[PDB]
Amino acid sequence: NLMKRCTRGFRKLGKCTTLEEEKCKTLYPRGQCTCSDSKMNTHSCDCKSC
Repeated sequence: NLMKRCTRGFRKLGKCTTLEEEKCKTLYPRGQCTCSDSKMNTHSCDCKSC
């Protein structure tokens, strides 16, 4: 278990943008993966606590 594929090096954009949530979904077949952002214009995935 553990270690999935959270982000492909942190490179998503558009405040939890669709293309971002899609990046994590279409590319990563996880159950705990999705769109994750802090408070900027760029964010990434969080399928794995990284």
